[PDB]
Amino acid sequence: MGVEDEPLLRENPRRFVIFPIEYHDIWQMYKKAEASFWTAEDVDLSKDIQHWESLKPEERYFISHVLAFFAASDGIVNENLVERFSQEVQITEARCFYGFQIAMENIHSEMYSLLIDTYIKDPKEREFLFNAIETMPCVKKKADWALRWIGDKEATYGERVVAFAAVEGIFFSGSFASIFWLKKRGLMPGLTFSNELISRDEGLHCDFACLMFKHLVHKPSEERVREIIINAVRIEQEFLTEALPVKLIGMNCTLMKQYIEFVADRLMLELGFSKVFRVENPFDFM
Amino acid sequence: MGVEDEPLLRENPRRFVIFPIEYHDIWQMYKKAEASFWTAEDVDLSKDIQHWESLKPEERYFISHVLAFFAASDGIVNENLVERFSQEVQITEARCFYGFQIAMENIHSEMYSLLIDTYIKDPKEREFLFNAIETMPCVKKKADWALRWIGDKEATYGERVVAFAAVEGIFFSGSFASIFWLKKRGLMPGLTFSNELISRDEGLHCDFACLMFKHLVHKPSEERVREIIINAVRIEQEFLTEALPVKLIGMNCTLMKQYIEFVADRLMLELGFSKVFRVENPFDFM
Ligand SMILES: [Fe+3]
Ligand SMILES: [Mg+2]
Ligand SMILES: [Mg+2]
Repeated sequence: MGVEDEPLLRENPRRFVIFPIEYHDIWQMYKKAEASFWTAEDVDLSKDIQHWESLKPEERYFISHVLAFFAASDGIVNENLVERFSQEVQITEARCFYGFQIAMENIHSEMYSLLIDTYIKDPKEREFLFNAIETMPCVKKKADWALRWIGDKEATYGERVVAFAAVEGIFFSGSFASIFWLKKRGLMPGLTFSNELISRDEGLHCDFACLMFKHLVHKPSEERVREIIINAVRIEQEFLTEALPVKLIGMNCTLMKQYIEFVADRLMLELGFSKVFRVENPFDFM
Repeated sequence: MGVEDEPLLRENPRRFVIFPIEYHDIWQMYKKAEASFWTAEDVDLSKDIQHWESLKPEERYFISHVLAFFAASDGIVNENLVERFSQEVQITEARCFYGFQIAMENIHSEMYSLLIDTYIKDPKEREFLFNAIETMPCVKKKADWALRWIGDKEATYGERVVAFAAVEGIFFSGSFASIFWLKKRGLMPGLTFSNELISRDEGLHCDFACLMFKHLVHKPSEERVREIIINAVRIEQEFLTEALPVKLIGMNCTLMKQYIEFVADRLMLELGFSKVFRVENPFDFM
C-alpha cells in the first residue's frame, strides 16, 4: 500500500527469472502473441499500386490519412509500453507479453510506413504524412489524449491500462472498420491483409489489458472507467464524422458512430462492468 | 556537453516515428535480427534424453550448471536493456534493435528453462538451478559483475555498452564452446541446435554493441576498455577452470583459457582497438 498490496506491481525478486510459470492465464496470452509473429516482409504489396491508382482522389486522401494516423499512434502506444507499463509491472509473465508487444508495435509502424511509401512517391507528401502528430489537426486530439496518460504522474495503473485499451480498442476501431469496408469492396489486397493481422494483434493487446485489469486488487470505479471510455468514444466519433469523415469512402457516418459505441460496450463488458450505450453492431463485416 | 553532443543519446523529437530511416547500418542489424526470429517450439528435444542418460554424473552436473548460468545471465542482460539501454538511446533504429533483443532474450531464457525442465524432473533440483544467482557461487561472480554495471550511476553509455558486450561475448564464450564440444561428440542434437541459434543471436548482440560504440563521439580510452575486457576474461577463465571446470566434460582447461583470450582480442579489434593477448584460436570447431 499503495503498491505493495498489488501482486502485479509489488516487488518480485524473481522478475527476471522466467520459470516456473505461476500466472498461466497471462503466460498463455504471451504464448499466443509469440505464435502469431509476423513481419512486414510477409505482406505482398506487389499488386496494390494498380488498385490504388484506380481509386477516387478522396479515397486516396482518406486512406493515406488513416495510415498516417496509425503509424503515429503506434509510436505513442510504444512509448507508453517502453517508459511505463513494461517498467512498473513486476510479474515475469506480463513483462514477456509487453516486451513482445513493443516488438510488434515496431512491426506495425514499419508496415504502415511501407504502405505509405509504396502508395505515395512524392517525398513532400511522405514527410507530411510521417509527421501527422504535428501536421494533421485531426490526429492531434487523439495523440495528445494518449500522451497525457503517459505524463500523468497521479493516475493509477488501473486507470492508465484502461486508457490504453481505449487507445488500442476505441481510437483504432473506426479506422479498422474503414479498411474492412474497403475489403468488402475488393480493393488493395496488401492493405486489407495487413489490416487483418494488425487488428487481430490490437484485439489481443486490448484483451491483455482487460486481463491485467482483472488481476488488480484496487480497481478504479465503474464511474471513473465510464468517463474515460465515454470520453474516448466522443473523440473517436468526432475524428470519423468531422476531422476525417468516413463519407469519403462511401460509409454511413451515423452507423459508424453506432459501431464505435458497440465497441466501447464490448470493452466495458470485458472490463467487468455494464454496457454504457446498449446499441447493436451495425456492421455485419465486423 | 554532456550528452547533447551525442547523436545516439541527444533529444530526438522523432524517436517514436519510424520512417524515414537515417541510420542504415543500425537499421540493417535490426532487420537481420528480425529475419532470424525463432522460438523454443522450433527446437526438438526428443532425441536428447537417451544421450543425457548415457553421460557420466559429472557431465550432467556440468551441463545443468551451464544451463542454469545462462538462464540467470539472460535475465540480467534483459534487465539492463529494459531499464537502461532501451531508455537512454534516442535513435529509432537502435530502439527497434534493443526492443527486438529484449524479446529474443525472453525466448533465450525460455529455451534454457525448457532444457532444464526436459532433462531434470526432480522439482528440488529444478528450483536449485533456477535460483542459480542465489544458489551457485560460480555464477555470483559473473552476475554481480554485470549487475554492478546496471547500478553504476556514473559510468558512461560508452563504458556500459562495452561491459555488456563483454557479458554477451566473454561471459558466454566458454559455455558456448562447451556445448559445441558436445556437438563434436555427437551428443544431444536438441541442446546443440538451440546453442547454434542462441550463440548466433548473442554474436549479433555483440556486433550491435560495437556498432553503437563506433557511433559514439566521446568513447572511453583504449586503456579503460582494456581494463574492462581483461577483467571479464579473468572472471570467465576462473569460471571455466576453477568454479565449473571444463575438464568435467573432457575439455582441456589451458586451451579453454586461450580461447577466452582469443574471443577478447576479436572483441577489442571489433571495437576499434588493438589485440591484448595475441593468441590464436585453439578450437577448430569455433
Ligand atoms: Fe544477447
Ligand atoms: Mg519469475
Ligand atoms: Mg525516428
